[PDB]
Amino acid sequence: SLAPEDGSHRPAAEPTPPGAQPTAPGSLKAPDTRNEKLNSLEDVRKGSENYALTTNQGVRIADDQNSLRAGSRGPTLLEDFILREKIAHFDHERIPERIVHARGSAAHGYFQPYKSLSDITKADFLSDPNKITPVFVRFSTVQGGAGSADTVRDIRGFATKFYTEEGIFDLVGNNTPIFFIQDAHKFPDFVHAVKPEPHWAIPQGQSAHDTFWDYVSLQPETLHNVMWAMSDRGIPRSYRTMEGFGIHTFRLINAEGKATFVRFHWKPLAGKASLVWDEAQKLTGRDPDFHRRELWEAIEAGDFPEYELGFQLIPEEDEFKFDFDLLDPTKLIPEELVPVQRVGKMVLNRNPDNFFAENEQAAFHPGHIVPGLDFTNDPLLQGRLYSYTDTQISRLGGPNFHEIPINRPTCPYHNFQRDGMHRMGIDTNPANYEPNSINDNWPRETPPGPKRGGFESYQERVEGNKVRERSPSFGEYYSHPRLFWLSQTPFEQRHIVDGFSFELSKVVRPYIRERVVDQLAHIDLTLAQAVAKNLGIELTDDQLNITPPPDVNGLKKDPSLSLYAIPDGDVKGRVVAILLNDEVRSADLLAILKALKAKGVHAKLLYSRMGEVTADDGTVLPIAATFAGAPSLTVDAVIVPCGNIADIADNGDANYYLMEAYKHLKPIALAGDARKFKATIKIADQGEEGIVEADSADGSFMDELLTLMAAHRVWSRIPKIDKIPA
Amino acid sequence: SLAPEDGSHRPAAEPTPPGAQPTAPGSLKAPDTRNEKLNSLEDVRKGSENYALTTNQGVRIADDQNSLRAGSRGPTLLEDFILREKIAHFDHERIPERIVHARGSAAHGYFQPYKSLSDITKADFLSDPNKITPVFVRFSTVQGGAGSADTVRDIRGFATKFYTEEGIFDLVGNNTPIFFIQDAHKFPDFVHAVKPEPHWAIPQGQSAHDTFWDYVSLQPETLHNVMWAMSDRGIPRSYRTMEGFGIHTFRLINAEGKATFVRFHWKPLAGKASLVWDEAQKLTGRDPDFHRRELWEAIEAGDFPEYELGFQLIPEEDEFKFDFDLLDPTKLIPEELVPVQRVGKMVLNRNPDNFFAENEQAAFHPGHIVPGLDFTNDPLLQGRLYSYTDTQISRLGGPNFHEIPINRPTCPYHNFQRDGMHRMGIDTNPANYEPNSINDNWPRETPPGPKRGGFESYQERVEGNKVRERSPSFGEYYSHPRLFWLSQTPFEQRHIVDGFSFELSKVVRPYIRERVVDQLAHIDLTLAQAVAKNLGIELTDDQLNITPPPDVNGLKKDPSLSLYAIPDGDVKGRVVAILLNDEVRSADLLAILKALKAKGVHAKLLYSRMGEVTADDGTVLPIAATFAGAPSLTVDAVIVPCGNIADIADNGDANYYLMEAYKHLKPIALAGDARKFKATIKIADQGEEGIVEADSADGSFMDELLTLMAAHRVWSRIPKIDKIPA
Amino acid sequence: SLAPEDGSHRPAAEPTPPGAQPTAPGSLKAPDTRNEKLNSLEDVRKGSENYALTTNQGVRIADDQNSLRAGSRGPTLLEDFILREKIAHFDHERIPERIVHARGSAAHGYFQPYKSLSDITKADFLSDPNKITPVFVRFSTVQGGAGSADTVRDIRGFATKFYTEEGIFDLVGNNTPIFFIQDAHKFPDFVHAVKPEPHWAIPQGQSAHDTFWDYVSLQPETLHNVMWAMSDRGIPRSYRTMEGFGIHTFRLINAEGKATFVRFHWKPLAGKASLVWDEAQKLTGRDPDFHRRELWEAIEAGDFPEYE
Amino acid sequence: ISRLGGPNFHEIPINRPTCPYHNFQRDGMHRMGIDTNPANYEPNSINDNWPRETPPGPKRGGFESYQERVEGNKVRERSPSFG
Ligand code: HEM
Ligand code: HEM
Ligand code: HEM
Repeated sequence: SLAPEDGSHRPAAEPTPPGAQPTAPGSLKAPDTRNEKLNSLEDVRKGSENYALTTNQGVRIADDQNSLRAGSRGPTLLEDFILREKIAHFDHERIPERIVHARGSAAHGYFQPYKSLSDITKADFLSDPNKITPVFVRFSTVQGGAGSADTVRDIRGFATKFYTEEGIFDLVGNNTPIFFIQDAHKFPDFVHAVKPEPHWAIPQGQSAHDTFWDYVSLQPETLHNVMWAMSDRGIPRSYRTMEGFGIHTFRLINAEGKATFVRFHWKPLAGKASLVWDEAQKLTGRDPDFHRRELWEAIEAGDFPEYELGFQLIPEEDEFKFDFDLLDPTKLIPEELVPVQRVGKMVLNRNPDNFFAENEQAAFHPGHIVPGLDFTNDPLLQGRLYSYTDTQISRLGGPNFHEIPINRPTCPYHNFQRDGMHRMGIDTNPANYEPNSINDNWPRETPPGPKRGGFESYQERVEGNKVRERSPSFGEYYSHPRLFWLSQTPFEQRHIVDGFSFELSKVVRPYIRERVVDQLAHIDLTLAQAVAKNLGIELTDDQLNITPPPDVNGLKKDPSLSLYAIPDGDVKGRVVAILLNDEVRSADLLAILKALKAKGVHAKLLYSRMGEVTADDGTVLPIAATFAGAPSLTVDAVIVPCGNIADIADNGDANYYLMEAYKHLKPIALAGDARKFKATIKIADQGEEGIVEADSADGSFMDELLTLMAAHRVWSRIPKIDKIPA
Repeated sequence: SLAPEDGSHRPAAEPTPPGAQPTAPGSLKAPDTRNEKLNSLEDVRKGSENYALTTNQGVRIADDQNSLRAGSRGPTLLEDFILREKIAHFDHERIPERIVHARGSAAHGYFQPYKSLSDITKADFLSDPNKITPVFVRFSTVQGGAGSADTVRDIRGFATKFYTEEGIFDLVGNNTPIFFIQDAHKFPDFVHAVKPEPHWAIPQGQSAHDTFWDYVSLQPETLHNVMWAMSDRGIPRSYRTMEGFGIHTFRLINAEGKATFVRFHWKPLAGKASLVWDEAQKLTGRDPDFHRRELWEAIEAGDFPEYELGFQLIPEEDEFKFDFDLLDPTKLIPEELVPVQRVGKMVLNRNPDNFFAENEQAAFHPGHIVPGLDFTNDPLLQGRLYSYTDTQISRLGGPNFHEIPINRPTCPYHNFQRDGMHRMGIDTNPANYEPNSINDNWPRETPPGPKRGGFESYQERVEGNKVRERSPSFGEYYSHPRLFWLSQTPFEQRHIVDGFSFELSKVVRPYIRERVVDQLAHIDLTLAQAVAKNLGIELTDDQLNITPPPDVNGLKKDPSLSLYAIPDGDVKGRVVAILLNDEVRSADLLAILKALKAKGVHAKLLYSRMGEVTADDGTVLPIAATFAGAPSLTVDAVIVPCGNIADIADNGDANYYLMEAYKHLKPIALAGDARKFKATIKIADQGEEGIVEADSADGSFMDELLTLMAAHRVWSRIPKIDKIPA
Repeated sequence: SLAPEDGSHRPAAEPTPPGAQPTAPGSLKAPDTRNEKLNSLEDVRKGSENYALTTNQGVRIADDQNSLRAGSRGPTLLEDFILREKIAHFDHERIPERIVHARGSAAHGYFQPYKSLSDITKADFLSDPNKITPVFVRFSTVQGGAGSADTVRDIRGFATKFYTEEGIFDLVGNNTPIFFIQDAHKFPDFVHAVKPEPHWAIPQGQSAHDTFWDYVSLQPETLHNVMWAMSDRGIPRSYRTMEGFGIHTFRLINAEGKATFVRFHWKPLAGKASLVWDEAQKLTGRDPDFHRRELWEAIEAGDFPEYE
Repeated sequence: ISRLGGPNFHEIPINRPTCPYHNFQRDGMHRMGIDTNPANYEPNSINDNWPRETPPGPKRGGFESYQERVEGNKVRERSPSFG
């Protein structure tokens, strides 16, 4: 026995707040959390306690510390079959990462609709409010490798596998409502442009390099999703606090055969929230696993990620009623024109057991639809349908990837396909072809119908010649970027200007910067001028005279495009740092922890060393991390309770911790003699909105802090932060 | 419904003789047959009846006859995900075949020992006569591809996977007691020499070409196994009528630590039986699947392949008591010197359900041993230990090939190995390393002991310098080929000579045939001269004067080396052709069938067309095949009953049937006017040994025939067959 | 005419200091720097300028901007073999990364001995001071993926392929003179313990987690290389300013058959230098490619990495 | 791609074109060709957009599909003319 006698090696199998217990595989942390898919994986879960160590052939091993050798200082012998199996398996551990979205984090959960949608769709998972569909969801960045950092500036993926009773449906979306390009033929060009450059394989996780901006300057259709990327949408706080979108128009098909166009939305019930760029960039260094960690720890705490599925629905007869093409995936459908109808709720409530087996090997593909859905001719969706099956057979080693446990349907699947590498299913059917008489033609085709029917495509009319040509209706590139720009708050605009300015400053060939600023002048002259000033570029008179693009169907703005213009804050699952001293005022700590607990906000107790400190009343406080070990970047607000403030008053790291949190617009709360830290961040005696201060930490102090936290950041401080050296 | 109304599409789920029903997947044919391994596969067996046809994602298919197109004469659309999945799976069905032994045929069964062998081995599967161990056995040729023919001249593999309670043990043997080469380093050279030549990839399934005999002529260590391959051992009648051998000396280790050297044997309880060359060669054309078919039909009829495991046991202190090295795999241990001790019985009693999932994907490797067994320094075994794991991860797609269902142990297996392509097991252990405290060090090592202990290698002494050198004790190449030659009957020796003469005739470079005749002259002069005569080569005076090699430990023959010197016939499961006419005498047929039934001998009723014929007394006789359709090659004897003989007397195919059977030494029985056929095979009026004849088919006509079948072939006919034009 | 008319898109083919010009493929930046290995690769180098765009089967492409569809707003057709080949190649670009040392940066160069070592070794590449051996060198971290950060705290790999006249010799070393473990049987245990933990796959590029220190606390043989990793050896300023070591004792064999034990070293002629931890950890965020970049730009500037 | 080990099967010597072939496709298992293009995407400025598209024409032109007229609904249906 190498475990400690006290049992402290094993985390409690109950919900616990971040940092309170070591994290664990999902089935051991939350063994009572079940759904049909989770249960179905029991055939392949493998335990360990009380079992002997063996080879993969079942032979017990006596000595797992040594190779077999001729004498104990002799050569290793070829007959050591136990060493060679162990080292061969290790030698073959890695598989290819995904070509894009290689970096991602996943969890299990469940979905149910609010009401039956049978009037618009015959899909079975949308038919009954009390029929629950398991899901597995992977969130991702796009450009970086599987070992890249989480809080980069990038688009994020949001892929949901729904294990329905009529097949797997994969809704493979991103966190912005449009993509960069119009036709899948260009996907390798765009991805190669954004990815590390091919001579030296730099930069990882960043679009701030010449080839990406070269492509953008030469392909104005990219500008819309570039605007989203350069805004704070490119730097979410958490995968719990971003939107999701399917991007393409799809179809819903009901039992009477009617097609309705649909775009898919996920609304985060925790609200929309993003980092600021200096925080995000520094956090890729202090904790490159911040989003993976925060997601796993939110589910271990019971702060399950919840999202509302929503549909924008457009009747068939209204296909051409907008000033943009519904099938153009560089155009969004403004919610002021077509509202999102609430459809159902998805809750992620258990982490996987083994990241490689369940997350790395999962395969999501947007051609996996079910009866009641269909595609459209969007030319980027069309080409996606070829790529996901093709790449998943390369990455997962052959055509039986649907038999890898995470990807298996929970509903029946039977057909005449056979063989392939690592075939697990042993078919007993005498026939491997149809039509057959020798098995009375089973398994059999099923006619389409209202429920449980075979799939039939909606009989869309196709009229045209065989052409490689872009629809002229797709040839407008600046109106949607402008609508997005005008819908942002002033601080969000400033952050967009700063994102383009920072990125193009890293473009070494100056003419590319100039060409991008010329594109920006076709969107908005105020944006283009503000970027140009930061680049040392002066717009020409012709640039100053470019006519702005038209409004989008009369809209001058749509506030649903902003992260912050409409309040939607939720503090449950956020975290505060509490900076301890060696004689903390216990009464402050009581009041602080009670008010945080009432709102579901977690706390991390920090100090200048690890171990414990004792409060004024004898209470022994364990320290979660040092001020340098868990920087302000990792929390949403900072509280300094009273005590022996002289202990930490001259500590550089405690002072910096407040300066960094202040620069990054976080609420700060100072009780009693902790108000002496007002001098590090230059707060006048009268106080400042976003700094909470009082003689002690009481009801009123904590309510004011929590109100600031519900607004996420203190935007009004922005003019005060350029002078702080942090 | 496409099945016929009378149900005649479905084979009866009970034992039936070959030809009486269509063959079927083993769990449908014999649902009541079970063992622990067959039970454990049930979780991956897939049915078919009454299920809908789906994609692999579980979506029901409505039209499995057509691609999606724009108009019914239009182009196929990329959005047809059901076509693309079905075609992608088909496109990736094949996996690499095995480098050697690619052609092979397998079945499930069980093994039990006759008594506990605990005094000599602590192997669990040999510890208790009530302990039943499931097996899976694959028999194979060596040189040809998976789609080559079965009845070629080649060595045969005989590989047994024992699913024990202490691990998988794979006994990976062949049907001769030695191999061609001494050191594994030469295996690619020898296999490249026997395989199809590299410019043009000819010939398939044949050693009769220049490179093979070039190698043989230059590597006299090969001559021992070459003698076996050129004997009728190279052309077995069935996998059920051949011996098996582990070849190498291995060790048994008992609970007290004592090592005993062992060589493994399988004794066919159906007896030893081979074809003759002209019959085998022609049968590769008439039925290239003959041995696969015979094995599967024997198991469907209940003629289960049975084999007795036996051990030759040599004490450690007798290592050097022989004229040859125990560790040299080109030497056999004569049974006259060290008897085979009977160990237990293996019965093969169920066919697979799916050939590719269970046969093609099975992986046997001789390094898979269990506590109670160990290796020796045989330098061909030593290098095998590297090859099998290496090649199986290449062929089966990654390091998780033990999770393919046929390969999985039935006993527990738990370790710290993770990931790899196709990973099925989902580990819940918090640790993936040891030593660990975080899971209290589980799964844990187990010390060696008398049962259920960890594996520990026997502490053999090693002393010598690091050298690439053959042991001088291995440098004797001719004594064991001579012992084999002298142990054969005179007709077995004729067929050896004819095997070398035919194969060397197909070597285009004459000097290679001369060099191989020179090697034969070092084994035995009568052999050498008889082959030389057939090649037009004259021995030199010096060749006529080479001194024969020494006897082996005083032996000038060992009759256990001969197929036929000691009768071990068994007629059960053999087959007779019955040549019908349009008015058969029914009393003849009743007697024939009743006597054959009583000895478990099958029959096939042949005619000049399919359908039925009617007997003298009105009995309707169903025809199994035409004369041309089921040639004499495929049966053990031929019976022609009386009746309207004029119906078939001038039928070329019926006369030819008897001439082929006659040439190949098969018993032939002629009743009543069927005696007219004596003229086509030139039999005298007074008869000859091997031709049974009488006014009717009984009293003793069937006993006489069945006695001839017990002796397999009519060797005394040999001098008569050269005159027959067949 | 997408290039600027002033030609400022193309870097000068002469040594230039970091940042002065866009970086480029070696054969375009320094066409006149040659060695026998670099010359032998000319058979497979592919240019681009002035050539038509083609499929991999050599068919010229007319419109690389659009898929073939029935009507310009219609469905994409299966017959579009140009789109299918281009997206099939893209779909299969990635190969598995190295199980360890997945993150690395490499360059070409050459080796010459100072004098003949025929007295102690018959290795042909050490037999003559005028015999130049081309090399290719890869420097690496150990634990993180290929897309992890360069200035982590970790051991570094220093692998040199010598293309000799009597065969390839690979000297596969690290930047500290010992390893963490004694017997290869334990290498999957130790690597599993330092790698991201298996439930959640955290942390990347760091040994600062429970399983690593669990293994170290139970296997005191690891403490010597742990000391080196916790020192500033674990955070080099550049691959140019660290030492290299083969770690193991090997043998040299001379023509007379005498064996001498040897351990191999590389001394950085630019000196030894390391970062400090707060700087290295921050730099993993501000520039995760800092060591790859610095090596590439040192070579483009003429500040060639040299090692003895 | 399954049978020959990856997407560079056209680099296996028997399958190589004898005419020029140049494009922006990169990587894949057993990649033989070492591309020197600064660009691996188009449109690009950094290599003056090379290698470049070629319009269709009477000789040495790029490939353009014959502009067949397609009219019909999306159906899984066999032409009656094939019955
Ligand atoms: C609306 C535009 C797109 C969206 C929203 C989208 C979204 C995503 C997401 C979220 C993933 C990762 C799924 C996971 O977590 O495993 C992914 C993977 C992938 N995507 Fe897309 N993508 C789009 C366009 C495309 C295009 C145009 C292509 C190629 C024609 C493409 C090819 C791929 C490939 C090859 C993968 C890797 C899939 C795997 O290995 O399993 N994507 N995409
Ligand atoms: C006593 C000498 C040998 C015996 C009795 C023997 C027997 C066998 C048999 C029976 C199989 C087929 C197993 C099955 O049915 O799947 C086989 C496969 C094979 N043998 Fe051996 N063999 C011998 C020597 C060697 C040597 C010396 C090497 C290489 C060092 C070797 C390499 C292989 C390879 C690579 C396979 C294919 C295995 C697979 O793909 O799963 N064999 N051998
Ligand atoms: C002195 C101890 C060791 C040193 C100095 C060392 C050094 C290295 C270096 C420098 C690399 C990267 C080569 C490159 O740049 O591609 C490498 C890769 C590797 N090492 Fe070692 N290593 C050590 C021990 C081990 C052990 C004990 C094993 C396994 C028994 C091992 C297995 C590997 C593997 C599997 C790779 C990836 C190779 C590839 O994919 O090409 N290493 N090691």
